Amino acid sequence: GYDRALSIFSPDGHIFQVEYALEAVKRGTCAVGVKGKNCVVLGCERRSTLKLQDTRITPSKVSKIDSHVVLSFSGLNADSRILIEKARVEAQSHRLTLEDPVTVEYLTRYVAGVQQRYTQSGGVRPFGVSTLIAGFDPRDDEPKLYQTEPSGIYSSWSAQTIGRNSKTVREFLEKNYDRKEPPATVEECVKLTVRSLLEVVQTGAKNIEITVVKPDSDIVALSSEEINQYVTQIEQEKQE
Amino acid sequence: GSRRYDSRTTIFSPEGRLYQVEYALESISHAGTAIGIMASDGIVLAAERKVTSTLLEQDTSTEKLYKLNDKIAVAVAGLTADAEILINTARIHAQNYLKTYNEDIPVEILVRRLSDIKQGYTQHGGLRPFGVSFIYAGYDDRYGYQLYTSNPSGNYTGWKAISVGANTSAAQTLLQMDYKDDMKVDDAIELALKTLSKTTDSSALTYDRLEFATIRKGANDGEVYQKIFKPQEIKDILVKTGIT
Amino acid sequence: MTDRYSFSLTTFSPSGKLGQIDYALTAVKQGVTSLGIKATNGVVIATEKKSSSPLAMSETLSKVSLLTPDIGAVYSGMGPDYRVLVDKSRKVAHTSYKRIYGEYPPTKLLVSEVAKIMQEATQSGGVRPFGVSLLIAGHDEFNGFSLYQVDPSGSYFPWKATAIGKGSVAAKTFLEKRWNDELELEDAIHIALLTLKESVEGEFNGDTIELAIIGDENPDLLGYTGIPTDKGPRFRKLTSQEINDRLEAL
Amino acid sequence: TGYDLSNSVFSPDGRNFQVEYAVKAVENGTTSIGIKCNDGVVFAVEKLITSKLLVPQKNVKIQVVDRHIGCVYSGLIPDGRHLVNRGREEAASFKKLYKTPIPIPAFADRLGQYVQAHTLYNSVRPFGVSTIFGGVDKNGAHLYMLEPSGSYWGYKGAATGKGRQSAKAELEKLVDHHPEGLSAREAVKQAAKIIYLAHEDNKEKDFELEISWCSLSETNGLHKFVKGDLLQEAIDFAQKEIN
Amino acid sequence: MDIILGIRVQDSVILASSKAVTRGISVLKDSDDKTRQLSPHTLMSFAGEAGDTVQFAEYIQANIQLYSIREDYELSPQAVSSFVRQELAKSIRSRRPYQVNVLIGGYDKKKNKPELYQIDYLGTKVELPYGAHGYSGFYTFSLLDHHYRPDMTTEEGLDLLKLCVQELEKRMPMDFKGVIVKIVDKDGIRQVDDF
Amino acid sequence: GYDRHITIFSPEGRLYQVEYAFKATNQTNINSLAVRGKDCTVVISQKKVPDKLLDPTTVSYIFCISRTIGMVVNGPIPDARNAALRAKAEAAEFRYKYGYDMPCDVLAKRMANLSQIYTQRAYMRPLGVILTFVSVDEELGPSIYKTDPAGYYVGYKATATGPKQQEITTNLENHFKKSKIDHINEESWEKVVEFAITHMIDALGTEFSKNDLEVGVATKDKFFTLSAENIEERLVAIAEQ
Amino acid sequence: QFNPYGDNGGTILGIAGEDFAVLAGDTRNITDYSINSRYEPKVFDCGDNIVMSANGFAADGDALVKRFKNSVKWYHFDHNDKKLSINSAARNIQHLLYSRRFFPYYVYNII
Amino acid sequence: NNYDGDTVTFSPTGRLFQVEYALEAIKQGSVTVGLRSNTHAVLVALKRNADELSSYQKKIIKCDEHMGLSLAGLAPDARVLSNYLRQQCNYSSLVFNRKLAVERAGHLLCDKAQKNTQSYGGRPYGVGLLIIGYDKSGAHLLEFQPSGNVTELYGTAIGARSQGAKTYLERTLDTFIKIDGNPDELIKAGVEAISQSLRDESLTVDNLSIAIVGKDTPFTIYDGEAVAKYI
Amino acid sequence: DRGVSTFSPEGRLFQVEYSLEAIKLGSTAIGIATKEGVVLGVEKRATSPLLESDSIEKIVEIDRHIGCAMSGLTADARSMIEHARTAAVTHNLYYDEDINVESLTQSVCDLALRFGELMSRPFGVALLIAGHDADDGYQLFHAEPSGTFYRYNAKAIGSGSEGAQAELLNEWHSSLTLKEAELLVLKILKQVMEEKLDENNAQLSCITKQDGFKIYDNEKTAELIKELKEKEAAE
Ligand SMILES: [Cl-]
Ligand SMILES: [Mg+2]
Ligand SMILES: [Mg+2]
Repeated sequence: GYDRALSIFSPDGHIFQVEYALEAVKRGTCAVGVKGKNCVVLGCERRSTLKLQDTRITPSKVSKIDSHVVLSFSGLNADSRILIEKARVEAQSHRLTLEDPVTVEYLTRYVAGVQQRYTQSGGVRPFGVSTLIAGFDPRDDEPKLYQTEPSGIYSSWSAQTIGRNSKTVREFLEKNYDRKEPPATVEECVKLTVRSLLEVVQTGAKNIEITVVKPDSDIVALSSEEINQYVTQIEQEKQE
Repeated sequence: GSRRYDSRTTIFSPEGRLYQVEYALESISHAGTAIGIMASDGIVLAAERKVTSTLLEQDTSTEKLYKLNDKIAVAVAGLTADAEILINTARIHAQNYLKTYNEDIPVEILVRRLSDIKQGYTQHGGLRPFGVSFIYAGYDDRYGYQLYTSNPSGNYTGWKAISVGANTSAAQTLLQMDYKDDMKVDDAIELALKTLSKTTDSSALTYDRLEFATIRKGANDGEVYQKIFKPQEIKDILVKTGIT
Repeated sequence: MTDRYSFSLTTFSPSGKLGQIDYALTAVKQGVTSLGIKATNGVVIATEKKSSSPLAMSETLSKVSLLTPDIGAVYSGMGPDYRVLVDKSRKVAHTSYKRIYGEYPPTKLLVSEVAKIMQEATQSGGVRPFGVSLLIAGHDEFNGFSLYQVDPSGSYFPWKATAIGKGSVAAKTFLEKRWNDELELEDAIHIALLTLKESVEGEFNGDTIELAIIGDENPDLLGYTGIPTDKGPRFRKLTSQEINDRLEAL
Repeated sequence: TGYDLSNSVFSPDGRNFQVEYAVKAVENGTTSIGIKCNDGVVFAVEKLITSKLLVPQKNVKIQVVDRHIGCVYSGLIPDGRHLVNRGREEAASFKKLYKTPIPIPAFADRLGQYVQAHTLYNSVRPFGVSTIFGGVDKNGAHLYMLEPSGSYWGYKGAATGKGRQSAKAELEKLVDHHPEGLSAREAVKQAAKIIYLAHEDNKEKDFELEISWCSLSETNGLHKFVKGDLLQEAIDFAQKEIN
Repeated sequence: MDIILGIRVQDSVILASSKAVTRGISVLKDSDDKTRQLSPHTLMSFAGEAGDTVQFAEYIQANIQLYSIREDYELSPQAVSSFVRQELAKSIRSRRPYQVNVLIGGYDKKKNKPELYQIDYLGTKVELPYGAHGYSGFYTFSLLDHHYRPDMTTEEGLDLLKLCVQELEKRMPMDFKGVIVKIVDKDGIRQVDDF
Repeated sequence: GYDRHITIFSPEGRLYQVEYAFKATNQTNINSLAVRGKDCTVVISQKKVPDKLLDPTTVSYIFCISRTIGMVVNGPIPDARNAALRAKAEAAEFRYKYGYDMPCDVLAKRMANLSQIYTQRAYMRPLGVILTFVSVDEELGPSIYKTDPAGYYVGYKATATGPKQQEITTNLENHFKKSKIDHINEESWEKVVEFAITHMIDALGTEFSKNDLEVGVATKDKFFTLSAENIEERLVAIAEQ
Repeated sequence: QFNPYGDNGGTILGIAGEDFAVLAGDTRNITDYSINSRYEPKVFDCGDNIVMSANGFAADGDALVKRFKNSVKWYHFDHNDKKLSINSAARNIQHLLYSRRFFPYYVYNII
Repeated sequence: NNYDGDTVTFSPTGRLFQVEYALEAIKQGSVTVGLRSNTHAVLVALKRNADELSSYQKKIIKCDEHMGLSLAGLAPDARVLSNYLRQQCNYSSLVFNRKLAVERAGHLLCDKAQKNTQSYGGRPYGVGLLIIGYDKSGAHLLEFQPSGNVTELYGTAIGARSQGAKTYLERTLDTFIKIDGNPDELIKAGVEAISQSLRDESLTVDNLSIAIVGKDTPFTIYDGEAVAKYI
Repeated sequence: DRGVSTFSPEGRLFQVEYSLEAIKLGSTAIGIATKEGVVLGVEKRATSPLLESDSIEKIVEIDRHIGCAMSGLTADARSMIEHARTAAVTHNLYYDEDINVESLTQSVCDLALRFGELMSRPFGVALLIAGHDADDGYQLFHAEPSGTFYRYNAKAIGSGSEGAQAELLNEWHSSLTLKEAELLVLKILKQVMEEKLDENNAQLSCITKQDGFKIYDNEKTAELIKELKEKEAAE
């Protein structure tokens, strides 16, 4: 079998293949995650270079791993499918062996472990993908939002963004998001998520996707018109 | 040892691109243009054969349009030999699904499976990727008529109208201009041929330089029919639309 | 030991070219000219027996080979690569078809199997592509007579008539002028001999030319009688004398 | 250029430079010889005394294969040991299947094919030893010498290592002056002399002499080390000839 | 385990399954639920060798749930039954076959029709208006043959089911400790808590 | 320029490692010759024992592959013995599996296929040898089939191999141009050996003693090599006419 | 048919005192109605102040003791010459026996 | 230069650079001395610390009751090779009821190290070993190099500045060989030998490591206040 | 290119030496061993204020009597911790006892050099393994990707290591209390850290014979930080 060590250390103590995988994430479309008091919202950019697209059947950016957990990403699209599939298999495998659904932290730890394994295994390259994993643990009303990256490190975030121009939207979130008082309602949480994407997106038409996840496996995706109403209200307040 | 001669096909560039995938796409850009257009009552697949000869046996020839099952077909752009490897795998996958669930495979599931195979060659194994881009035209009872494309990266997307191969930039602009959502198959047939006729590198678009196919609910009652056009039938539709 | 070359030796260059396939095609170009012409009631394939030494017995080296009773093959390029492909093609006709369906494969599907083998040598680990282009002529009940070309990439195309190797460009032009859809087999053989004479320098006779046909069933070559449905092979290799007879009416 | 960087690569000459570089390691090693006699063979080797701390007669270089074959080598000592271990496996499987002990020509090819195999791939390095070996079988006495390339021939006398030229010259004299043949006890004496004469090429450090032999009359066709009085007698004969 | 029954009426599928679990000469449990929800509109009851039953059912459940998440779509009862049959037909020629018999009751939301599939451990699938496994059919099929209509209501289906259980309770030497009854219809799966 | 190190195509469509393996063939500086009689096939080869310390009886490039098949090799002895061992194993396996003795041409093809694989697979190098197989086949009669590092093989009326192959080849060509037959019209193998030696002497322009030559003879149902005294008797007969 | 088991007889006895312990066993070894040996030691000093006897099928008994003595040796190598306590030895022996759950050591062991 | 990229490549002068670089790791390692008489065999090792807060790296490893070694170079490689010796000593006892001969132990180490010098992918061992033991032919001392070369000696030393101790033993050869039935005097000679390789630093209580094996003496290691007697 | 298990001309494994450079870029971790217990402390180093710092888990429990701190490519440590936990509990299964700290450390270090062309590269993380057993008492080990492990009275690893190690050189003595060690870790962490030390961006932990391994609460650490400030202002 092909055993070649592709991810290796350099004289300055860097693993270039892992670092170049982060550059692939930088190229990917922007993804954002914001957790409110009783919910988490996942926002995603859709680049408008591709029109004549069939939005019914095109792979959506946010993916359900289980009925209570979701996963969005930035980077190579094909690579993300492999992580999502593995995560979905592990979620069912956990229910089957332990008789409880996975916690958001556990699912994140698993996906992060898969990414890490591909940084020190022979004959494979790292995943060019960073993920945002969000949801609610079984019988728990505390929101959960985690981030992973090609190296395999993971951590919890009050709010976070990844992908292209993520530096800008993170700048926005750092000054707008208050920890002492997070978005109390769904509206406030979605509004803040849309506002953050409007710093980068371009047009607020079909370029913004929003997915709200509430406790007890209550997950819904907002439509174009629903999002467009947020876009309208934000700019009308801005004209002042 | 052997390491000396390894090209390392599955690595990132400093910019975060996959060398071999990008170079495979460069190969595909020289291939004959293939176009797919989805309408409300069917799907059109049109493709251009590359600089043919008069001594080529056209009626028994197939280099662009292939049948995966009764409901799904594909248009090819790139290395034909590479495409046939994948096509046969996809044909088997569709039959496996049919044997397991006793239902015809949904279009997307077949597309995802082939795209996952392509993805694997970019992440592990140390082998060159498949130098192929597909346009999938198919039907199922969930989403109805569907168009997809996949490329050597293993990434796939859905489309109302799309082109692969040569002159896709020019072709996509022309499709974006004249395409409308309430369009019908007969209109889509005309759009596909008109787009090829303007983007082609050849002097004139003729029947012997084309492969053509439609997927229609224009079959007797609630069912779908695949029509791979014969040379004489391509000649007739070229006269009908007013190109020759 | 172990085969440690588990990686591809054929890879895409920045321009999108697959170098080893192109170089394999260059080796085919240097090879001796071979051709194939399809008639209404048959197919003909021909090539020059380029003898490496006059002390060598050129009869023992067969450039035109039987794959099945109704399918034959000829090549241009590297001879040893062709020889092993013929061995594999013969076997795959049995393992992947005859042992399943109880009958020999149709021309197009056997070509498809050969094409697959040549494609794999273009992508698999630790191998180079085959340095040959094949011309495969054959007959089957439902498709009739057919002629196929197969390249180092694994790509294959059906032809009415064609040529490959040294003087293929000139030979294909010659065939375009002479070919029509009403040719009888004897007319195709005549055209094949005319076309092949242009690329040959030295001696031009039955001993220096190798020529076979796919035509009518040969019950005399079957080897047994008693089964009406078994009527014999359609592949026949023309003898040295049979070639010389047609060179007088040339 | 670059043809010498990898094993099993033909240069434009048609040469395998890696095998030729392995020969340089052999030429760097100590002198070892072999002498074919009337009814057997004699092996001898030069052991350089690097230090007084070396225990005399303990670091044995000559190795036995089965009970009738002797092996000695010059170059990388571990590579020689590896080759003898294989030789012992080959000799064991032969006797297991065919009952009779492995004939010397048969044994010679078993080593030859194994050494040659290490010139076929870039994933292995050629052997850094030339091996002199032989013994007595049903057809009589046989002496062989095997190079890094896998090349081997039968010999009347054989020599390798740093003092091979000096040794070869001495062996050639014995062949000329004894066409009828040489006895086993004579060959032991002559072997001692030749190693002593060949020691002029390694004259910086003093050395230790080691001799072994297989003979139909003297050892019943079994490999044995020359020890005690017979060894001292050979050393005395050798010391007398250099003075 | 022992008795599992199934009946397909006008607009629903009703599955009845015994509550008893025996080990040696002792009844360890009299409230065991011999069923698993494969999807919101598909229920599978099971009976066979101890341990194998639950392991097989949960394995099937995991696979169907995995499919549902992957495609964001519920498989038809027909598709699920075919998947289950193949797994059993694969199993029967294994080193150690899974000795499990199942009934699959589902409501097809596309066709708006209830569907009942009977599959034995060999992989023998049949679509039926009413079905059973083991000896259960020997006592009950004569009643079902007589009383069953395809236009029956859910309430009439339950009354005919009670009659089947009463006949079993009278003529079987086996105390199966009553049955748990579940209904599968357009609105999903629910349990009849009083039976 | 790694296309010259392993067996992949160069831009010219060439395999340089195969071409360099052909050059290794002449490293021994030995010339061989093969001819066919009526009932036999003779192969002769130069024998050179430069070192006086060598046992001349063990110096040989002619091999007895099977009872019927003989093989002479042009190239270094390690690769020669590699090929010899393989051919012996293949010939024995063939007889076991198919119930009859492996023909000379079939063995040649088999060894040629193995050589082809080394030209296509990267990890295996070509053997730097040319193998000339000889026999009296039970179907085809006297047979000469020769294999090279390219994986090429063909039957021969007669053939020659080595540094001075061309001089020998032309000499044989000119003889068969006169006689107008595909063999040496002679009853006994002894006289066919005499012919082979005589025409090598004329072609190379050198005289031979009994120790300068090596001879292999194939007859019906056996192949055998001649001793020095058998060759001496052959050299005496040549000189006496 | 080949029977891989046998019965070598013998009897063993272990008694635990307040600050001492004894492990006794007879020295007779037998098959069927014959005596193999009148003195064949059955109780062994395994080191670390532990004594052991595997009574029943002598071949399995010798194999187990041999493996436990080995386990003591490697316990010293792996854990810095630490003394193997009697409770730790006992748990170790459990895992040696259960490694052959489906082809058991036919012995009744006492330490 | 161009021929040091891997172990499978000879240089034009017939050298194996990866093996020579592995040999270099031994020279960087701390000094250790070995010597023997006819009754006993002794190892003396200078242990090295990372800093003042750190412990002193152990140098001596026990292989059997009658055999053990001292290391110099990559410590993990010594753990691998000593583990192999432990198994081989143990295989000889369990199967043949036979204590492994020290000479045969050396032959086994040679062959294990050799395989790593001829194959692609792997690497040579980066450690040198001094094996002492007492078997049926008396006391023994071996020197192991990762090239594969194993040598039986009366005395020797390996590591940094080992040439000083090696010269001392070469002078004292006739004296220390005769120290029979006196373990303390043989150790004294070893401690005096290793002292010739010291610069700046001197032998302290947690710096020095000694081991001994003999006729009626199992292989035992002395560290801490147990070696204060010899300081 | 070149082998992964290649020696440099100086006699060092290139890859092992390069992995040590990656560890120098990691966040600071400090360990101090006393006769009353061993203290472990780490710099969390959050890359952004929105990152919930309590999810940064750079101090980890291996067993009740063994703890562990990490520095470098922390993702690589997960498989090492998993192996350590398995080794610790497996030994408890086989021998009905706690495993020696040294033996546990040796088991972790056996993974280190299992790389080649096994895993494709060495680990890019160093570990401070602290614990207690009955034989050798309170212990602190430093496990490297070279496969080598040194025991330490006190040790610092990460970006501010050489500066912290020099400080530990002067401050450590054999009569340190647990409370004194806690303040000493906090003092040195505060010295080498970029941002200002508080309970949210730094974490403490300890291992005692009685209570076993414990990670300190942010409320408990906050008081020790306040206690440190006052005693430094006292002179
Ligand atoms: Cl073959
Ligand atoms: Mg049934
Ligand atoms: Mg090759």
